[PDB]
Amino acid sequence: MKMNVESFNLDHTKVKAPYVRIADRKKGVNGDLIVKYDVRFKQPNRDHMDMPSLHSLEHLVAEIIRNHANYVVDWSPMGCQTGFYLTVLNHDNYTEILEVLEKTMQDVLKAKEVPASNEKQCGWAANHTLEGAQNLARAFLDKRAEWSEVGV
Amino acid sequence: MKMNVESFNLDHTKVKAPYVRIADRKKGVNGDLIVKYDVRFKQPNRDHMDMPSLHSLEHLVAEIIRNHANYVVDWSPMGCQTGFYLTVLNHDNYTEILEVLEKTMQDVLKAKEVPASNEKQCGWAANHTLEGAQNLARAFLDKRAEWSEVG
Ligand code: MET
Ligand code: MET
Ligand SMILES: [Zn+2]
Ligand SMILES: [Zn+2]
Repeated sequence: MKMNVESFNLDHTKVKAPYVRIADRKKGVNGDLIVKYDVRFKQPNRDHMDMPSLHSLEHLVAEIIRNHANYVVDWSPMGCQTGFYLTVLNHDNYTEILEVLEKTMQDVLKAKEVPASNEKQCGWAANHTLEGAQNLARAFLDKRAEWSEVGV
Repeated sequence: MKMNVESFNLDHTKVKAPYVRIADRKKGVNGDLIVKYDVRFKQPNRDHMDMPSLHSLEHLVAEIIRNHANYVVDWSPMGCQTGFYLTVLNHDNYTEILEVLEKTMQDVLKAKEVPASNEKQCGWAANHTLEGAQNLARAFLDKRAEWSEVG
């Protein structure tokens, strides 16, 4: 059957994390294209990101990717804690997305702090960690070569 | 200082959960609209949702809401665990959003299982709870008359 939600149609047991998958392409009535990418850090049901590191990598990448790209719509963590969804508008070169992510992960490692990590600009300012975030980004980076190998 | 990220520009110490807030807008070069809504379940830095309940609510609303619309681009949980982001395409009607969210939450209470809570369709299948999700859905619903008052 075809599920209502795109990711419910992905066989999680066959993908090989880490990877960047074209999860969805929507073209608006006016022709504008919206593309969604499943950037998986951990292997489904085999591992996951602890919330403090996940939460910080969200602030860091959300803020930084937008320095390297003018077409980012959103960067949101998955509830399953194994990855993030990246949404872009009017951009459709898979390779350029990997380079943008690459440049972005590199700047995460050179970070000296986690952006807007206080009670004025965050709903849980306490739950943060730059080290964990950076640990996640380095690990993701170390397998850059495998990014386009989704596995299924 | 204005951050690249729009929610970083929201003064979290002046909002009052629960609430549904028009958080962002973007328009393609061809005219297509994208509106993102900040739907806050918990008071910032004063409370938060536990992951299993949040995870289950992600699944439930994500499937249930698209049974009621056909313009939903995405239903995503926030890293801070206090709310979700609702993204829509070519739909600019705040009132309808509240009603759809009202209908969605009601169906969530009639749900018998968290959909797709298995290892083939979920990245952490064991981390779920239907009841937990239904408890967040009931609370959110009880305070319905407040949804439009963000400040
Ligand atoms: C709280 S970090 C910002 C997350 C949001 N989904 C965005 O990319 O704008
Ligand atoms: C894991 S439920 C799917 C969530 C995703 N943000 C969507 O709206 O499709
Ligand atoms: Zn935050
Ligand atoms: Zn899941």
